Amino acid sequence: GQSQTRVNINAALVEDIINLEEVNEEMKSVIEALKDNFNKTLNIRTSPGSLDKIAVVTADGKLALNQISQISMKSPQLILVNMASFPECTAAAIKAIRESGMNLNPEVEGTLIRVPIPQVTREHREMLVKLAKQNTNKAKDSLRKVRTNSMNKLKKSKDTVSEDTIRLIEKQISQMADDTVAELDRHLAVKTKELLG
RNA sequence: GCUAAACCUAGCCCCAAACCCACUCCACCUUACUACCAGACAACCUUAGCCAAACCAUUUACCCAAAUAAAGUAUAGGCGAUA
RNA sequence: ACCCCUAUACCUUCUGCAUAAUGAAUUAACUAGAAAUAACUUUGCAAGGAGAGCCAAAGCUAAGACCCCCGAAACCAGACGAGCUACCUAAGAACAGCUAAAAGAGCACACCCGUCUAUGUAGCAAAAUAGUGGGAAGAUUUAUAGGUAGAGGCGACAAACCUACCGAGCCUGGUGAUAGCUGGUUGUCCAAGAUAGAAUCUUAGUUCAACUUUAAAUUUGCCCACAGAACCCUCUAAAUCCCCUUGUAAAUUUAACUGUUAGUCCAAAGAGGAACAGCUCUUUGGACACUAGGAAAAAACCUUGUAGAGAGAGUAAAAAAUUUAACACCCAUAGUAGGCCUAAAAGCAGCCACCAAUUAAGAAAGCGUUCAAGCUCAACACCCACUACCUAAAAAAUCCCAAACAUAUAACUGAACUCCUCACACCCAAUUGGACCAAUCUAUCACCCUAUAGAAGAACUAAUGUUAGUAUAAGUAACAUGAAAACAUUCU
RNA sequence: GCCUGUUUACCAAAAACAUCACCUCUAGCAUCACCAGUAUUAGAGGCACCGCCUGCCCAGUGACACAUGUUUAACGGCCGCGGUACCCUAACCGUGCAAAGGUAGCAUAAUCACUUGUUCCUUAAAUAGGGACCUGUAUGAAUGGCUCCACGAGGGUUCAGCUGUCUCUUACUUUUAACCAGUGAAAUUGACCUGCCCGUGAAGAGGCGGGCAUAACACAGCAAGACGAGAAGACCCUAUGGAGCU
RNA sequence: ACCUCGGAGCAGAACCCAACCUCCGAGCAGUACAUGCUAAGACUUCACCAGUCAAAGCGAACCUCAAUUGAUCCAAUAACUUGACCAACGGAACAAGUUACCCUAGGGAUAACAGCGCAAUCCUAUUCUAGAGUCCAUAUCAACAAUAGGGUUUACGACCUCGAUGUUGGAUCAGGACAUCCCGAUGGUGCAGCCGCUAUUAAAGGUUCGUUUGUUCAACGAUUAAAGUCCUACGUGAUCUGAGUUCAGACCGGAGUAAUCCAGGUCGGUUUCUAUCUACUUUCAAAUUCCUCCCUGUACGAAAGGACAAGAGAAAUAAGGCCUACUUCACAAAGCGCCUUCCCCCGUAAAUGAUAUCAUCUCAACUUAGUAUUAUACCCACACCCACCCAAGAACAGGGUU
Ligand SMILES: *O=P([O])([O])[C][P@@]([O])(OP([O])(=O)O[C][C]1O[C](N2[C]=NC3=C2N=C([N])[N]C3=O)[C]([O])[C]1[O])=O*
Ligand SMILES: [Mg+2]
Ligand SMILES: [Mg+2]
Ligand SMILES: [Mg+2]
Ligand SMILES: [Mg+2]
Ligand SMILES: [Mg+2]
Ligand SMILES: [Mg+2]
Ligand SMILES: [Mg+2]
Ligand SMILES: [Mg+2]
Ligand SMILES: [Mg+2]
Ligand SMILES: [Mg+2]
Ligand SMILES: [Mg+2]
Ligand SMILES: [Mg+2]
Ligand SMILES: [Mg+2]
Ligand SMILES: [Mg+2]
Ligand SMILES: [Mg+2]
Ligand SMILES: [Mg+2]
Ligand SMILES: [Mg+2]
Ligand SMILES: [Mg+2]
Ligand SMILES: [Mg+2]
Ligand SMILES: [Mg+2]
Ligand SMILES: [Mg+2]
Ligand SMILES: [Mg+2]
Ligand SMILES: [Mg+2]
Ligand SMILES: [Mg+2]
Ligand SMILES: [Mg+2]
Ligand SMILES: [Mg+2]
Ligand SMILES: [Mg+2]
Ligand SMILES: [Mg+2]
Ligand SMILES: [Mg+2]
Ligand SMILES: [Mg+2]
Ligand SMILES: [Mg+2]
Ligand SMILES: [Mg+2]
Ligand SMILES: [Mg+2]
Ligand SMILES: [Mg+2]
Ligand SMILES: [Mg+2]
Ligand SMILES: [Mg+2]
Ligand SMILES: [Mg+2]
Ligand SMILES: [Mg+2]
Ligand SMILES: [Mg+2]
Ligand SMILES: [Mg+2]
Ligand SMILES: [Mg+2]
Ligand SMILES: [Mg+2]
Ligand SMILES: [Mg+2]
Ligand SMILES: [Mg+2]
Ligand SMILES: [Mg+2]
Ligand SMILES: [Mg+2]
Ligand SMILES: [Mg+2]
Ligand SMILES: [Mg+2]
Ligand SMILES: [Mg+2]
Ligand SMILES: [Mg+2]
Ligand SMILES: [Mg+2]
Ligand SMILES: [Mg+2]
Ligand SMILES: [Mg+2]
Ligand SMILES: [Mg+2]
Ligand SMILES: [Mg+2]
Ligand SMILES: [Mg+2]
Ligand SMILES: [Mg+2]
Ligand SMILES: [Mg+2]
Ligand SMILES: [Mg+2]
Ligand SMILES: [Mg+2]
Ligand SMILES: [Mg+2]
Ligand SMILES: [Mg+2]
Ligand SMILES: [Mg+2]
Ligand SMILES: [Mg+2]
Ligand SMILES: [Mg+2]
Ligand SMILES: [Mg+2]
Repeated sequence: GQSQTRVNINAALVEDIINLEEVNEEMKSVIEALKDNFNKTLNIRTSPGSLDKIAVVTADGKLALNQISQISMKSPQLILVNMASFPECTAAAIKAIRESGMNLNPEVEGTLIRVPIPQVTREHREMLVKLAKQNTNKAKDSLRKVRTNSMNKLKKSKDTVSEDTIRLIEKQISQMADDTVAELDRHLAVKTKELLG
């Protein structure tokens, strides 16, 4: 039982058209985005700051949840969503809040929408683990999109150069993507262990 | 000592000289070796290519009037291999 | 006879083969250097030679001597093929039984095909057998005859079939096609004999250079001493060129040719790489592809070269030495719980200061304390071994690897090197030069097998070479005949 | 893949080829084919019954018209950047290019890779299988797109049934096999009087170096080695060597 | 990527010298028109072709630069002269792509698998004490560095092999190394006990069954004392499989006008050998491991929790045998059935005592744990042999025939 690695390339002939630092910076940006989604949304407490998700289609186009109205703080077991007496907006927010990933249990009675959430020591933790897994899958999808963009750029820049250099660059991009996948899996496992601990 | 080994002579080759052959009886172009019946149609045509030019694309002696010489000369030829 | 000491079969391709790189079971027979211009030698004649033609400022004529074999996929021309198979034409034949819904329907025989498995693989068979399968009244199968043929035929397109091997059939002919590629290239002995590169549809080849070989003319050839061979920045080496003597004996030029020109290791100066490789590329030198001795067997490391017999001798190179860590005994009272800073920080959290009491102890060098307290060390008192040659070792896979020996005087052993008696041409790849030579025929001799000359189908340990004989595998794989009997018959 | 059927005789029977259905193009015609036929016909083709459909383009090529044209069920093609409100998307706007900018449908597929895409069912365990989502940045409509009746020696998954496939093999018969009697091959063979360990060597030794072992000889098995035998590697490279095809 | 020419370094002081070695440049330009004609002697890019300098002489006034370039034939012209990025630049007058339908002659001169050389990469062991570990370098880890060892992996070289070294996994059989996963025995601990961490010694024995992917790798389920690493031509295909991976058919996406192709996916796709030589074909035997009860609910703690040691009993695997029960079966052979199975192993822990009058376990002389063995069980009768039988057996051999 013994693992194995590879090597790494760094020269100017590659930088003459494709910079290997831009893909690393984009991967680090995706890492930071996932870390922000983990440490900003739902951790242990609901928090009024976790309502920054995505809304449904309103007048052809999806918007946010906090930029439309405002979220105030009153009691630790109630989240009042005061708005501006708009008809379709309340129903849109109720529909966009209901199948999120965390069980909000909303009670709408006209304008004031309260979100009371107690504390569950098992089901809520499992729902949070599932939401973190969905966020990790979204980060993986974004990483795959970045990988496809980089591969399209490398395919656009390969006709006037040898095939060995293109193969080495493809192998290095695959190694970077594998390292990013390993880091995403490590973060997901740490978050799951913290939630189920 | 067994298997074995050995033989000369049938014939053949290259020339000279000289021009050379073919129904005993019957059968033999239809399914040849078939004795015996009505659409008769009928042949005349530049060789090519391998190969050499170190590839290959024009090109490359072979052609049927005795010898020797002129002479491998005049000539021809991606004026080149070569003729 | 064996036992004892020595010894890594041959050819070919290679830098290098015992290589586990190729070829070969053996025997007999057969099977591979054909020729010109120009040069050399020997005659003849001679400013002329020649038996017309042609050459000629010593030439002309004659003779001798000299340039291999087998092997492709391919191309073209003309014949021969549809008795197998692809399709078509003519006139035929076959399809039990059941359910039949009516049917390019269902189960299922005969028949056609061949999904899967197993046996077989020089087998029964150059495509089978046994089981299991699809179709089986149709776009079915099949008996006979005919037709479409290769720059093509045919094709429900598999680039499928066209007489067992069709990306283009087979036979004959051009054809002894060609091949820079592989393999082979047959008597004895002797001598000389290792190459800077350039060009190239060219790096698997060739030409010219370089080396080598033969035959000639001529005189200088090599080693070398004073002198000498710009510079500039920082250094600037081992060295190199020219070169009188001197030891030497070779060098230059002319004529005619082949062959080498796909190389390795070591020492040194370098470049690339990893200041890696039995790694790649230059330069200087050496060795090998040539004998022998040594380092275990070993190409390139050391000694050594010119050839034989000897049951003589002196020698060259030639045997690896190291074994390692001890350490001190004793005594610690005090201004003072030095000041600052710190809740506290007392010799030892952080700084400034580091004075000073007793014959001796630093305003504290290591710990230790939350702060203190306790442990030492630096200092007397006390005797005083040395109080230190610094450090500098490790494990892989079948089984360690000659046996051993610390103590009778430095010498001995050890080659194809050298000497000794004798005779001496008698140990390199490709290539070149030379002296001989068996069989055969012819001219003349010879007459129990030879001689002088001319000639050539003129020599086989080797080409998965051809034919024939016999071995090894091997007396091996494999192959047979149902039983009794009166040999009338009977039984399974 | 609609079905029956057809094919690589001798390693591939299939999802491949054909097939009824649909569509495009060509042709106004007499004696040897097509045809002793005449535009509801004949030939050259694509696709593949049926059911719903088959979106846009003649810029280029080709074809037809020679009136700059007509033709895509002809060859073929169906966009790019930025501003876009707390999140992936965005209705929207600005802008360039074009012939048009992928329409309906379906969808991680037999569909480059990322890919074990995400999720539910199935198993104790599911990179296997089935149902849902679409960044399919290389899906998509006679290069036909999508459902469906029947069928398939086509390719995958699976409930129940019990079968030596297995846990774990055992017994019996025949063939085979060993001996006896008869006949009697083939590949292979440099010569061999043909051992083991370590090391060396053209780098993997029965033949070399150092040790060990060692009377001769039949017969039956096994396959670790002889870099084992058949086929001058079929993979890689060279040849101013061939051939097929476009 | 490059193909021709020039300058510098490698190449330091006559000449020369390569590299897919390191840097610059060139395919021109500018001024006179004697940039006229002839002619000794020389240099020469290692050949040749080309290229370079030039005394004197006839005439006439009183050349810069470094490369700056192109042979023959042929064509234009009355002539003198002229004509190519013939740049593949010593230059064919004019010719591309694909072949997995492929063929031939060769090459280990040259690749893919193996072996071999190296160790860039990888792994491991020691040295210094930064820094973690509350203080505390060394219970444990280890930053920058240093010294060595190994040849699992990825690469490098092309040294044997292309007149063929069969290639990945899996099955059977395993041999070996220890750098030890478990069973044995010790030192230390940030060791109160159970679990643990680290180090030394120890290779006699063992190291599971299943789902998915063809997998070796990898994820998961249930276990176990453990489900160890590595080598053996990434062990073993003349013992077996071909699941993928190395053809000919075909489909999808893409590239290409097309043939055709993809280190893209998928369905299908012939595994031939009668053993000549070496080696071998019962070594006759001295097995391991888990679990249950007692101790004990004790030692230990504050409680939870919780041991060693001694003893007893049951098992599992492995080896060697057997047919009385059961079972396949039946005057036999077998397991699913039954019986038996016995010695250690050395790293340290301690007395006396010098070198060094203390002390000190001793590569000081010496004394203990400390050596199981100089182990015992099998088997060991030289010839009656036609023939018959046999629990003996291929033939042979062996036993009985009273
Ligand atoms: O409240 P509690 O949680 O139950 C503590 P408790 O019950 O302790 P107790 O009395 O149950 O004791 C526990 C064990 O102690 C044993 N014991 C008591 N007396 C004696 C023993 N054991 C002896 N060996 N010897 C005695 O004399 C009991 O057996 C029990 O098991 O108070
Ligand atoms: Mg030719
Ligand atoms: Mg030639
Ligand atoms: Mg040798
Ligand atoms: Mg050869
Ligand atoms: Mg060689
Ligand atoms: Mg040999
Ligand atoms: Mg060879
Ligand atoms: Mg042979
Ligand atoms: Mg016929
Ligand atoms: Mg029918
Ligand atoms: Mg039927
Ligand atoms: Mg047909
Ligand atoms: Mg086809
Ligand atoms: Mg020839
Ligand atoms: Mg000589
Ligand atoms: Mg060549
Ligand atoms: Mg070398
Ligand atoms: Mg104190
Ligand atoms: Mg001597
Ligand atoms: Mg001598
Ligand atoms: Mg002859
Ligand atoms: Mg002869
Ligand atoms: Mg002979
Ligand atoms: Mg042979
Ligand atoms: Mg022969
Ligand atoms: Mg017999
Ligand atoms: Mg035999
Ligand atoms: Mg037999
Ligand atoms: Mg019979
Ligand atoms: Mg079908
Ligand atoms: Mg077939
Ligand atoms: Mg057929
Ligand atoms: Mg078949
Ligand atoms: Mg079809
Ligand atoms: Mg359309
Ligand atoms: Mg895909
Ligand atoms: Mg399965
Ligand atoms: Mg069918
Ligand atoms: Mg060896
Ligand atoms: Mg041998
Ligand atoms: Mg072989
Ligand atoms: Mg060959
Ligand atoms: Mg060439
Ligand atoms: Mg050619
Ligand atoms: Mg040709
Ligand atoms: Mg042809
Ligand atoms: Mg010269
Ligand atoms: Mg002058
Ligand atoms: Mg050229
Ligand atoms: Mg050139
Ligand atoms: Mg194909
Ligand atoms: Mg094909
Ligand atoms: Mg070949
Ligand atoms: Mg080689
Ligand atoms: Mg290798
Ligand atoms: Mg610290
Ligand atoms: Mg080399
Ligand atoms: Mg080979
Ligand atoms: Mg061989
Ligand atoms: Mg150990
Ligand atoms: Mg293997
Ligand atoms: Mg084998
Ligand atoms: Mg099949
Ligand atoms: Mg086999
Ligand atoms: Mg042998
Ligand atoms: Mg208790």
